[PDB]
Amino acid sequence: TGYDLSASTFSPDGRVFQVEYAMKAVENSSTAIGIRCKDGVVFGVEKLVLSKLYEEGSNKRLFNVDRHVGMAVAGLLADARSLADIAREEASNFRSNFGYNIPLKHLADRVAMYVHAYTLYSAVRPFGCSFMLGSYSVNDGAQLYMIDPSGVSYGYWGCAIGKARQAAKTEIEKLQMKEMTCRDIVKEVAKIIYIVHDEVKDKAFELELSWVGELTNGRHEIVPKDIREEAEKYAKESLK
Amino acid sequence: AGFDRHITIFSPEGRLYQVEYAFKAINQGGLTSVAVRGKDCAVIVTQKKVPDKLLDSSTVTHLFKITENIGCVMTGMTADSRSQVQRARYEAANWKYKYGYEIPVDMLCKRIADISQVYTQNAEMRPLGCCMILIGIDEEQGPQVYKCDPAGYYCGFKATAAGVKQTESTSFLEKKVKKKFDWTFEQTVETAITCLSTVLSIDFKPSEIEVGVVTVENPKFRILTEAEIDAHLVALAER
Amino acid sequence: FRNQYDNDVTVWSPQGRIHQIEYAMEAVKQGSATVGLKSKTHAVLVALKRAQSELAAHQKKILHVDNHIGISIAGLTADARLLCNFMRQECLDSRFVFDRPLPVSRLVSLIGSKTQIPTQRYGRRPYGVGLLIAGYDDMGPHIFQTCPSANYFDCRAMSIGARSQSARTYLERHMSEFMECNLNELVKHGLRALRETLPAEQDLTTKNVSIGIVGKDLEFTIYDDDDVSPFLEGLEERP
Amino acid sequence: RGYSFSLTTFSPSGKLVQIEYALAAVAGGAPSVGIKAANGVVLATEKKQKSILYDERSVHKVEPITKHIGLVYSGMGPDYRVLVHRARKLAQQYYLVYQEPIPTAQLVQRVASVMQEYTQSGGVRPFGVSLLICGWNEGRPYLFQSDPSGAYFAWKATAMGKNYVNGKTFLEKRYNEDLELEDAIHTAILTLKESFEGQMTEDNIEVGICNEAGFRRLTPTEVKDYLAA
Amino acid sequence: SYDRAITVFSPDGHLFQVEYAQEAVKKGSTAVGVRGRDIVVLGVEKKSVAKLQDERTVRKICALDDNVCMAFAGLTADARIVINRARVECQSHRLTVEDPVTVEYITRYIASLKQRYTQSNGRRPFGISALIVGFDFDGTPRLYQTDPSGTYHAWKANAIGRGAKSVREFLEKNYTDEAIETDDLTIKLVIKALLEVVQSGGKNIELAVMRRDQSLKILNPEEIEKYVAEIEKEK
Amino acid sequence: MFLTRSEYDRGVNTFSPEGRLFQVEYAIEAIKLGSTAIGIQTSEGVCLAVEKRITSPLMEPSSIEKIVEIDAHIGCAMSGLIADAKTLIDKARVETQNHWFTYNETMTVESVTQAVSNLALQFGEEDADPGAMSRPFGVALLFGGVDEKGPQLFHMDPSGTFVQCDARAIGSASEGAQSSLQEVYHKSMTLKEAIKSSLIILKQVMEEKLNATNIELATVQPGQNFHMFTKEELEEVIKDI
Amino acid sequence: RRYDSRTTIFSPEGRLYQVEYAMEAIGHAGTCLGILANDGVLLAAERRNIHKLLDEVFFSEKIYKLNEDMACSVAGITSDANVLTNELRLIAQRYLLQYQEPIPCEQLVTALCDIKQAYTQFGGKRPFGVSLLYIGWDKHYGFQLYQSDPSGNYGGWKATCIGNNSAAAVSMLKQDYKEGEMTLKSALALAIKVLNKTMDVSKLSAEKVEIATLTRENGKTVIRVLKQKEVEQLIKKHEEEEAKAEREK
Amino acid sequence: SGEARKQVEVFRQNLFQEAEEFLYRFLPQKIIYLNQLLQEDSLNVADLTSLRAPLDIPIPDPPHKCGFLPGNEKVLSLLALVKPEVWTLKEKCILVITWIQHLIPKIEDGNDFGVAIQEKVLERVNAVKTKVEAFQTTISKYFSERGDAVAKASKETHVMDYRALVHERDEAAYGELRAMVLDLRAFYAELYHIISSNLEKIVNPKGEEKPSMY
Repeated sequence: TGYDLSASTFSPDGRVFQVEYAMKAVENSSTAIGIRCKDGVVFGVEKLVLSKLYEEGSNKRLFNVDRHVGMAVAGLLADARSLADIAREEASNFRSNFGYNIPLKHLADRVAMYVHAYTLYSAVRPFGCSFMLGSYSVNDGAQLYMIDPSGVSYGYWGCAIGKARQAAKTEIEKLQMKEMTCRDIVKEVAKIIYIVHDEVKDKAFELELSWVGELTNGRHEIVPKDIREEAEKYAKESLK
Repeated sequence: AGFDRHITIFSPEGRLYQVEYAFKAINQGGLTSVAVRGKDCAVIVTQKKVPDKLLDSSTVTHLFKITENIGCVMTGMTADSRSQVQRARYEAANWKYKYGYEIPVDMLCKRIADISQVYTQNAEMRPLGCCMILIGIDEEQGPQVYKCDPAGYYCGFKATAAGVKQTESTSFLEKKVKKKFDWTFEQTVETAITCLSTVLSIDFKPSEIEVGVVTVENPKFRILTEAEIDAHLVALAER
Repeated sequence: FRNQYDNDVTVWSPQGRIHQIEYAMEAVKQGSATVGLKSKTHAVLVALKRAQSELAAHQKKILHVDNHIGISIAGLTADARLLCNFMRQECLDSRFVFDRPLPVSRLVSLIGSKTQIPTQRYGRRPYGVGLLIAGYDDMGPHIFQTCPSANYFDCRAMSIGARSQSARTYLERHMSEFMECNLNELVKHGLRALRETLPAEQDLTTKNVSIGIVGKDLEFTIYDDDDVSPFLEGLEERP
Repeated sequence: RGYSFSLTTFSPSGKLVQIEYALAAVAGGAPSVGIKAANGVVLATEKKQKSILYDERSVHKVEPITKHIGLVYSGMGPDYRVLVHRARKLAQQYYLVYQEPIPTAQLVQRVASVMQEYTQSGGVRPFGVSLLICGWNEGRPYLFQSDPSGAYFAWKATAMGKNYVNGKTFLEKRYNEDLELEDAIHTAILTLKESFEGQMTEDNIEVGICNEAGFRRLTPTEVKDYLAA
Repeated sequence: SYDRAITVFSPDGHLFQVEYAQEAVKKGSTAVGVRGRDIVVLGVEKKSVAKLQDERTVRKICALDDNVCMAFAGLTADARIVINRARVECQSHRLTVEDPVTVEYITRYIASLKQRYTQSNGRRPFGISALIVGFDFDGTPRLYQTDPSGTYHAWKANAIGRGAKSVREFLEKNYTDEAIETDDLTIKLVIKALLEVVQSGGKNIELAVMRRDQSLKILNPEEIEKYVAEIEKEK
Repeated sequence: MFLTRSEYDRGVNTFSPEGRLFQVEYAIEAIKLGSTAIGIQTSEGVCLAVEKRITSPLMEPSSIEKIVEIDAHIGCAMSGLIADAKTLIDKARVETQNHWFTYNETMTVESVTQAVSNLALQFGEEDADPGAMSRPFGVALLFGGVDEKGPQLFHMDPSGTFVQCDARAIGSASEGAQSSLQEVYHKSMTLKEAIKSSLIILKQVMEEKLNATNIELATVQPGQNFHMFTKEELEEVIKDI
Repeated sequence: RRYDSRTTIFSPEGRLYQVEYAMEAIGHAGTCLGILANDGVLLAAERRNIHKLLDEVFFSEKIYKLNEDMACSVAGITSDANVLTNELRLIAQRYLLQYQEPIPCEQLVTALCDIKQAYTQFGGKRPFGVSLLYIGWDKHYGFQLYQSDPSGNYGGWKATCIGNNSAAAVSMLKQDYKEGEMTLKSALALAIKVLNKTMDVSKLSAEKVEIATLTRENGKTVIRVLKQKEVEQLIKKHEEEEAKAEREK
Repeated sequence: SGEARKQVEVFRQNLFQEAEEFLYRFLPQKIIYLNQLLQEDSLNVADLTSLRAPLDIPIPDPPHKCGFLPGNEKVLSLLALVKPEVWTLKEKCILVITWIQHLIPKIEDGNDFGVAIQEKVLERVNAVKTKVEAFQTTISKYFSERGDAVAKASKETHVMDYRALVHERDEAAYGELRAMVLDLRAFYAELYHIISSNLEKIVNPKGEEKPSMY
């Protein structure tokens, strides 16, 4: 069947398989979770340590796309770094022309349209990265948006991407995140990240946590190591 | 075979199979959209299904505003749908800039549809798999409903449907137009909801349906609030 | 069969893997091994060069991008020469524009972006050179490896090339000692780690080992055939 | 075999198959009939619609390129609009350069040249619509057909679309060169009647007439009168 | 497998499409060149009159410029393009360096054009091999040959085209300093050689001579008749 | 048990399972189709020798040009497709000249090889320029010259890799000639010994008996510029064999 | 296997099949015949189109006047022909603008043939599938007839026929044409005789043939398409002449 | 030669009329007739034991050629009903196969879609032919097998498996006759369905002459 070879092609039943195949790529990558609470958005990534040789605090999967917005990526990392660059360029342009920090909903849309373009043409493959963007602005509020390789963009109160997406969603679902405050959520994100990690299949993980909110004064920033350490302890204790 | 697999190649019987395959994609979404034109109002209703509780309900919509007075419901692949909406919004503004008056709905469908033919004739791109239904009020011709399909066909209809149950939906609507009674705003909305509900057998609650209306009295496209949708839904059940 | 899905970088496999990129990654294994390690004050690259014939000279495995940055190539030499030129020009550009040595990390990001474009677009093959980049910048000594896949990693130490697992193994066991090591000790540790990659009959010689050292006070220098003699003499005998 | 897929490949036997396949698309198209009377040319086509829901006023199969030239099509509908727009544009370019309405023969040569261009490149697909172009220039009626191949022929009368072969035979039997348009429009409705496969109604058929006055589409009421015969 | 694209190289490093274009030259009409001490003679076989066909239009031997003449074997149309392009260059060199083109410069230019066509897919190699005869400023006679590949070599005498193998063998045995001693003898050698491969007699050979400063002269059919007669009589 | 499927060989820009980029490898095989060329670098100078492979007596021997002068200091012996060599010899000639214009100095043999190599590397569709051959070049060049570092011989291959070689043979009999070269080469040999040794190796590899016409020999001793032995000089050396 | 696609691949045996395939197409086309006579040159073509409901609005379906001094007839894909005829008319007008003299006949043919060769050499375009006969008077070589092929190879022929049953026509012409003795009147007769044999229809309709003659009168070339009455007379004269030979037999 | 074409065209015109007639009348009528047989009680016997036919071979015991052993009458009467039916289907299929083969068009490079519709149908008709031909063979084998088994039983009166085989062979034939009528009914139906749905291409594969591009 030659229907799946290209994204230009459409299968007789109407499905563009190459895009679906690209979505399977994200499942290969490790889980990453983002939860939006009233104060702001907290993102967490379980970063597998493949080798002791690799430096800690490197191979980051959480990128700052602009002062007010942060991106967590899952999927082929190379594409993600490139998508992050597209996002940063778009953010700069919105500031340069419209003169203010990009509204996140718009940013998601512009990046999504770029991602969708790859879906239509046959020369370029669909991007293999699924990413989440989050920002807190006093006027806009706290916003978490996730973009699939298809280019579908939607706003999620809580969201997960990666190998354990289904399992994580069940845990995230029992959180009542809207009421919860940002500091409490960081502990909760860690608990979920620890629960989903499979020790047998994956030897070890370093939790990378980032947050944007009133506490960060609307700047996406890596969680201070004191806060991260406290959370990692809370998580191991909860794992029992 | 091999007659399918490229939009450009024509089948030995001249059927351009890839374009037909795209129309199948609209159905793969699993959602249906119904539009009915009243004497003074045009309404578009679509099924809103939220897959996960986590997703914010506000973000998920198939109803978009091309311009202040034109509204569209796009059924098909979600990503392709957003792409067409942007082109429509760009085209709508470009008309105001160049010609100085708001684009007539028919001309927006014509431009959007013509763009689709280019995709159908050029080899590299794939026909976008989405169908857009536009509702607007033209002062000269009153309310207007137009649908553009992935082929580039742009017919305007008194009432139409797109999606999994389109054929069934069309039959229900056809019976209602044949017994013409004209439609007041309430009836136009009621007919739309009854049609979507009957074909899907859903017995809808306010959350599952998104309804958008354009009226001669208030020409601007408005997406009705859940309460407004509930009021019409309650009336349908009461009578 | 699955012969399909492997022809081009633009085709995603049914299970989410782009095979050509993986095939490109295999190219680094074909090349001779190179080991890079770092100490708080210095970064060292050591390489095992190979020769076509006794009469022929050993190939260059370590190349100088700039005073603060140097690279060791494992894989197709051609891709390396091309990437090195891009890197050299990017560094020269920073000095002309900002009069600052380019942060080593920033250069690796640029090499990644250039490297990724071949992966997503039909046309150029993915670069099949694996590069170890070493430099001292204000942040400190840095050792980074770049895969034929554009992904790049920051490493305390790394060996890329044929039989490089053996070197990675030695490096992991003796890794803690490296941070406080003196330059002679650090190059010595590295020469031993690459020795593991060598076949048992073969031995490190002045001819096949190239050492490149960059540090706060040392501009990247590639000690070559007769200048590796000081570092090699102190080494012991095969375990 | 291999010859069938490419458009730039002549088959052994020197046939460009994709063009032949393209003509097949026109054959599947709704019946269209054109008769050139002495006083005028009548273009008529079936506009059968799947449902009462469709609003007929919205789209017209018979369209006016210029005041005196009008065309009807059989084939892929999206394609007709592209050609019509290019045609309307090509005519306006003639007016600007020569400040005279374009002779019909000239437009058909120009529209056909556009069609041939689409045929040459591999990337594009041949247009799948054939156009019947009718015009009154220099006090003389003219009818022309342009096929997807890029070839224009001049027909006193012809039918394109489903049952074209049978339609042409009926027309050859019923065609008189001295026919006046009022009689001719009747002949055309009869030709379409042969293959309608449904009760013809004013809405089901669209008809257009070209004369000294220029191309006009008979409105539904006028056709109802002609159908009453 | 490895014969469908010019760019692809076969396992064994043979570029097949270029070799196949050389086969095309073999199907073409024979041509022979002999570098005499003071005259260069280029002779080509004529396939047939066809009776109702004017012969002026069909000319294998052409003058690239005053001092350079070319004969071709291979697809006829391609030759007309190469000949024309060479003529533009001859005149362009005269514009750029004010000096008449040397025979080799024209050979190198013609060769580069052909190589350019072989180098990229999307263009087909010109299926022509040519014999370029010319006299240089020193006045040494020069004969060069070119092939669809783009290799140019200088030959004291050579034959391209159908039957080239047979004539070249005849030339190898027949060619000697003694044969080139007389300008008539040189014309006779080419005629004798073409006779070996031409099915008919003198009626089917078109021959031309370029002298030290004289322009190319296509010998009149009668002059050819005289030469064939002298050769036949001597036989 | 034969698995001969291949299917990744055709088309450059395709990496085989095992990452081998076979089209380039096949190009390296092409140089084997070419006539053998042997270069020996000695302190006295670098000597280059090639087998003409003359098909017919009528072809003029001078025209076959497998040894050419890039500049007085550097010369090249090429084996492989003659045509692609002509382009590579030309890039080299222009680059040596461009260096004189820009820097008023003579390019070292290594830089000139790097320069031609850069052109060879472009076959990968590395650049967007239309005028770049898609196929890897099918020629291998041995570049020998006297520079600041003294006599040097660099060998370049269709891949574009270049390396200094004390002695190398490129061509049909390169395997075997190289083996013999390994045994004969000693760093101390004078050019006179090398010329004799190289011609002895060529006589063994060449099918035809060695004659002045069938071989081309050149030397670039430090004082002298590239010199091509004339038939008379060649006759004297061949007689010594 | 298949060395016959893409027009740029020489087959083992060096044959460009796509051009050969194109030449096959001309064979299906309606026969066109040109005869060169001392007084004038004539082009006669068989209008294959015979559908009753077709109109003769144009000056000719298959004879086109490229320039004041030359004309052409086309056999092959009609659409391709329209492109070439437009080009020929432009090429000629360009020569007149530049040199202010009429284009020599061979040159117009050589230039179109060059466009035709290019389409064969470059990869994307199909070789043009038309073969056309050009008739013209040039000061240099007087009256000339040239035939072109999809290959881009052109030739000068005293008489030739392109299209269906071309071979039969050439054979008839080979015996019948008298070199140096032809006059337009005799040639028009030769044309009717050859056309009658080649065409399947027993009687030339006189609406199934188009005959156009180029003659220089008063120092200006005149290309005239013979009107139907003139052709009908020619057919009658031939019918009678052949019948008289049969009556003698 | 024209005369030759005329006679063959007559054969074709006869084949076309007969084939059309067969599709329009014989095939539908036969589907009803064969279904009637399946419904008939004789082919729907509830207890196969009733079908058992007596084998009067002396059973051996510790202290002549067997009396004539007749074939199961029930099976023979059924076979007599089935054997004519099998033959008509084979003949009617052969008429259809010839008609399609006659209609196959002059081999040409393009427009081979119609040729394919015919070729696909020919595959079904070929498959049906092999299945039906096999049915004719089974009828012959049953008589020979029952006979050989009966002979073996008489020669070796002691072995009782030989006796069981004869009874078993008969029961098997009964099961197979029911299946064969069911298959013939289905085969008549399938040919009507494929030919009816694909008739336009099968009768006119190339289609009507296209507009001239020359």
